[PDB]
Amino acid sequence: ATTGTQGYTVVKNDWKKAVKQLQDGLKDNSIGKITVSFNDGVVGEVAPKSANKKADRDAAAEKLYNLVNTQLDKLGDGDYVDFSVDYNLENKIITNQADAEAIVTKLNSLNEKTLIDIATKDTFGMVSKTQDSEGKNVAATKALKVKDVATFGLKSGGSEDTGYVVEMKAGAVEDKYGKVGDSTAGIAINLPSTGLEYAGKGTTIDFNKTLKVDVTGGSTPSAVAVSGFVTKDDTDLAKSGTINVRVINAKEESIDIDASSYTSAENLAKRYVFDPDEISEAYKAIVALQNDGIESNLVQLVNGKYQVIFYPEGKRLE
Amino acid sequence: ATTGTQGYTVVKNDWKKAVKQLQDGLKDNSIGKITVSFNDGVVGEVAPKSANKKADRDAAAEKLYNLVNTQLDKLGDGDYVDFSVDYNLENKIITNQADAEAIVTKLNSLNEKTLIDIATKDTFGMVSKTQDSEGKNVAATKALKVKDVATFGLKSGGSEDTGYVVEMKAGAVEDKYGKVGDSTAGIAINLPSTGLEYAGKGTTIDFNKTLKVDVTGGSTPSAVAVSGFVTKDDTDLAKSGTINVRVINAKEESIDIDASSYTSAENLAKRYVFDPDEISEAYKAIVALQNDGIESNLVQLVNGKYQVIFYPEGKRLE
Amino acid sequence: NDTIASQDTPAKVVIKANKLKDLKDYVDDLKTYNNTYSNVVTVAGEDRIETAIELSSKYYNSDDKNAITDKAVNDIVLVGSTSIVDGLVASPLASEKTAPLLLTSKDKLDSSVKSEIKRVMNLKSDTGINTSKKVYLAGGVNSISKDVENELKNMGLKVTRLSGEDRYETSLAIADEIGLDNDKAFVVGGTGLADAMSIAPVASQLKDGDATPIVVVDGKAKEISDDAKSFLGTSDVDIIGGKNSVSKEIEESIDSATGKTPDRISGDDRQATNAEVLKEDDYFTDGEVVNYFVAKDGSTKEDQLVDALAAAPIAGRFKESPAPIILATDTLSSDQNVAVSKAVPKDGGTNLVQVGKGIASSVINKMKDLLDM
Amino acid sequence: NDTIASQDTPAKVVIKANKLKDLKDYVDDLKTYNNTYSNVVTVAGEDRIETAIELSSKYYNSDDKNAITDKAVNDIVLVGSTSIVDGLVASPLASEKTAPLLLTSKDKLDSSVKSEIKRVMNLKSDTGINTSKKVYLAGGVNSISKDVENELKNMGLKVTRLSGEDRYETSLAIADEIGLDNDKAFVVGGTGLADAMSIAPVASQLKDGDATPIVVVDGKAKEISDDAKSFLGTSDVDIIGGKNSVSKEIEESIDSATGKTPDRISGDDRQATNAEVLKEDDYFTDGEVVNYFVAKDGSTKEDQLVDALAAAPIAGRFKESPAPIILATDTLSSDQNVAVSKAVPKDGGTNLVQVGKGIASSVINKMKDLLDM
Repeated sequence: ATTGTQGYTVVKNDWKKAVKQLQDGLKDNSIGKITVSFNDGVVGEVAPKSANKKADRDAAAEKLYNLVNTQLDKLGDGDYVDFSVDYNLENKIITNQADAEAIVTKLNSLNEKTLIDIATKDTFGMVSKTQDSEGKNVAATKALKVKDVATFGLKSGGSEDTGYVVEMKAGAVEDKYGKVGDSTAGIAINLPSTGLEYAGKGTTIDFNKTLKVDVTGGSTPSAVAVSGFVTKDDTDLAKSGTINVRVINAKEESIDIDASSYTSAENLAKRYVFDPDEISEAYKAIVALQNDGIESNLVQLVNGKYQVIFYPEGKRLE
Repeated sequence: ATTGTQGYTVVKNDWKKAVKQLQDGLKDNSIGKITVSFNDGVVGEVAPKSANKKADRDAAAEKLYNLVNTQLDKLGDGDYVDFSVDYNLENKIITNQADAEAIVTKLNSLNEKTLIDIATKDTFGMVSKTQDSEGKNVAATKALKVKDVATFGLKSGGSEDTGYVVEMKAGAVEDKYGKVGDSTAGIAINLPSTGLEYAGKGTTIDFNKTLKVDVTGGSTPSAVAVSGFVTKDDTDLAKSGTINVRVINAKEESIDIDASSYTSAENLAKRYVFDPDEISEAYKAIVALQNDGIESNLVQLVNGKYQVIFYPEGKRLE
Repeated sequence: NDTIASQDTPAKVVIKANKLKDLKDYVDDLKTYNNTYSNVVTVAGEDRIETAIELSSKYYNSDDKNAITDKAVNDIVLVGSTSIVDGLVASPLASEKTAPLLLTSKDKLDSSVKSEIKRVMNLKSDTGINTSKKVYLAGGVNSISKDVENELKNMGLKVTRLSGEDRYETSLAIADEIGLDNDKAFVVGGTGLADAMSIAPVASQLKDGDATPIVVVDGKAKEISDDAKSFLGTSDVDIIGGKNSVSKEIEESIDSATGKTPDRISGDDRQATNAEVLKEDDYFTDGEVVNYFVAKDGSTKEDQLVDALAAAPIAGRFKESPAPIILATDTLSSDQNVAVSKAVPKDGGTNLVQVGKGIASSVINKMKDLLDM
Repeated sequence: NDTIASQDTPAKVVIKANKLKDLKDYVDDLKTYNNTYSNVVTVAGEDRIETAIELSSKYYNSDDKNAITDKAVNDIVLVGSTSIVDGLVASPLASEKTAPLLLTSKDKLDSSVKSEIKRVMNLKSDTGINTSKKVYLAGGVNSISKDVENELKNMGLKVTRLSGEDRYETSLAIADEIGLDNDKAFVVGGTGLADAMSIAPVASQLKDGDATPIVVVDGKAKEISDDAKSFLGTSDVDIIGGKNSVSKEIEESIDSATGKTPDRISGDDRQATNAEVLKEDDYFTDGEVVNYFVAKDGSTKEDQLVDALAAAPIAGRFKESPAPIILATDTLSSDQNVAVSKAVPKDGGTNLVQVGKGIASSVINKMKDLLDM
């Protein structure tokens, strides 16, 4: 919608993949509405009549493509297409059985990840349900992994209408939390009672937060809990709100500093003139991220690389 | 310490800086006790008499150095020093008023990070407390940043004994969450009610989790929350427990794959023989992290680089 | 996880890096080169006359970023292209009257100069020439002939000649036309050509609206003239140049007339004196001099300082931070190097204007080095 | 975020990478080069006699992982070093009796062989030679002379000679000693030297404890011998080699005698027949044969197949995944190439044992390629 706002800027060559992601977003119910604008003027609204019906979500996606495909494919110099995307990553269902199974496999690839290690005389960890003959905690057989706390698979009763919904079912654990040789009884492992459903819920599963332990008590622990699904947004934007996507008639210049030949910052300055504020704000977010632990929407870890985005004013003279 | 367990392995040349980190840990109260072992046998315990007194923490740090400095500086082939470190990152404090102010500035460097953008007819964002004369939501004056939500500074009763403790104070926000021109009243933003103190809590402020927005409800959002200080452990091990540090009489081989010349994995195999399970477990944690985004203790993001650690059996024949 | 780009952008520049520090360095260099590609201008023609015209067309009745005035002017200051001595103090006049300082051949008004006069003053058939359209000839008949004065009169302009029997009375004629309303004045010796050019930019600084006048005095006389005394009244005076340019006797004379103790800005030579003007706090503030002009020093020939004369009004009014003129033909003095080093902020200079041809490249390169350009 | 290292470690290897994919690849190559630097062994001496001794010392009364036995042996199988024909079917005997197959010169027992006999059987002056210490001579007097038999007898060992007038009777003498207890037997032609060597590893596979016997039959005769018929009784037979080695007449002869339809494993030449032994499901399972032996084929000289003879018992008992012997002096056949490709899993082979010296390097390189080594 507005130059400089938080949102995606897709180049013309990738219009198809981006529109496919919005279509998938409408199909999976991540997206409740897309307001489309040709240049500065609003030309259409795409929204499923009823979110519970598949046909209405597919109709919305086909209409989206049909509306924008010529405008995007034939986009001239100075032209652009804006998509204001009303979403709610929490309403996402996984409406394709192939996509749902692709997420179940993503979850199943975690099954062997250790959440809590076996306890020792020194370090707190997993201990047995019953103490030894002398009333002391003895170490558990195995470490606590994700296979031990929940099973994955698409929900029973699932359909394209209501969706397939990848589902977590809390397991059972008899083992507890403590130190070996300690007389105090092991603490119960609280299993996920919420966040049991995940449809790729307009997002990707945050594995740093999903199926993670929360120890309470400090030097003397008193409670242990395991989270269900905790997501990170497909976009840096929050779990609910609106995203602005804009397609432009510009070529994508991939400047990888690690490459053998890339546009040197000097020759980049020589070929184009850059907005000083676009550069300095990006630079400040880099400095802050480097010197402090501070993350920002301006600088982002995407595919194992820190990225900044620049839209120069134009080419330089001579 | 026991070979193969989770913990830090320092080489001889860096014994002084590693011991400095333990000394700093005793000084800042991260560490409640250090049980020291020469080779496999326990030889001494270092612990402040009263954690409350500075001098007792400094005395503990000096005794630590005096005990281990010849053993470490004169460490022979096959010798090692193990430190079992009872810590509780929740008790770590900032002992230098200059370092506390350095953490206040780390937090103040976030003041301008936008958490929520201003609302539009197209996009959800920040709106005003009161609707216009016609009962519709009007945009807020400013975006919701970190300067709005909490102020920073060292706590009043700080000293070198008790520590300087950086403190956040929940602010006040009259502005709410919604779309402009909408009739439904804007949603109240829940400010930080927990995690208001940071003593540099044997941890570093996790800026991905500290002061982060969580929107709930979608097409009609129903709740918005902002977290207080959420820390991450400077070692991934746990916020409380015991960690093992081991100094060994080995040379540090830094293998940076991004370097111009580094030991090719071929020439590394030709120079040393590696434990197959050590390699395979590291590899599985890497694959899971790459394909699915799954984090593990075996592979970790440290200084903008993913790292694995190998301790080969010995040099190869011929 | 991207920003929304302008529709007119030729490219989407995605700069990625493995090490956040290599990204930081790339984005820092990019910021530097982007900002750096713009401010080192030369202003020169094949003749000194063309250099003055280039200066007038760039700085008076001009849309240029550092122009002294953007509207048509009502006043011209004309100087004999050969006679540096006669037009010597004309720079602050040109500054206060909002007038270009032009050079003309002594016998014939150059067609190039005539064209620039009509252009800069906007002279036309459909418009009334009220008693306000004025041309000041800074010099006697041996600098700007009667023929030239009559040619300016013939087009329909009021032509006032600021002159006297010598450089001294000529200077007062010029200084009298200038104010002296800030209780302040400058004084230079008869042979202090380079010194007058060193202070010309400062005099040309409008201070609370008015320029500060420069008076040339007989540096080897026992007393300054009664005209100089009357003009100077009860004002503060700053003498520019050493004792060989303005004797000790003349300093006392000024003291006695004004009742106030005069100051002295000077060095062992012209480049040193130029350095000293820059070092003086009343004229320039440390770590606040960003704008600079460069012109020949007159070492090869004295009349080649006319480039500085024509540039000084402009330097005095340049932007919101007055600029000095560094006098250097083939080489910068060590004193100029140090003076600029202490005058410029830690961040460097923001504008450098080379005036005239024959200034060696080393000079410009060295100035660019000192100013981080 | 680190592990506790062994105290004896020479280094702390910290492998860092900005891109997790480059780390993944480095750690993957490291894994590969680390694991791959170890399992391609040559077992050869300056003579064929020494090659057999090397095989005995490595696989019998040996601590080697693929050894047939770790303790002192009670049985030797001895073969004339030149006479491949006589000892031809002795491999399964050597397998079932847990005995090394040694080579000896015809006239004088070689000192190296004598030393290996005393070593592998643990023969001493302080210990009684009970009726269980045995030496089987697989061949007649023109392969292993009486002089050599008497030299073994002089040491104090029981010496049994499994022989007859020819290769056929000699083979039955050997097959009779093996015993036909699984209702199964192997048959090869008189000139099928390479074929007997191709199946020797298989016969040498102990199945429910026992090896399977190999019988040589006159492949161009109208009928097999009454002795062969009697020995074979009512058992299943697998014929190894084409119609030029064992005619169709002989296949029918075996059918008629046993009452059971015999199988045939064969190709157009010896290398093809070898390939076929590997391809046969009873002997090896597709995608489950990881262990391999290589020996000369006998193309340059037939007697050079003694290396395979001595290696076959070992190959048959090797670990818990029996190994074949690939017959190749200068080159692998296209059939051997295909056979190994289909036999080996997608993951490749785990053991490759070259037996003897004059095997070209091309052969070994090719085997390593096919087995991903």
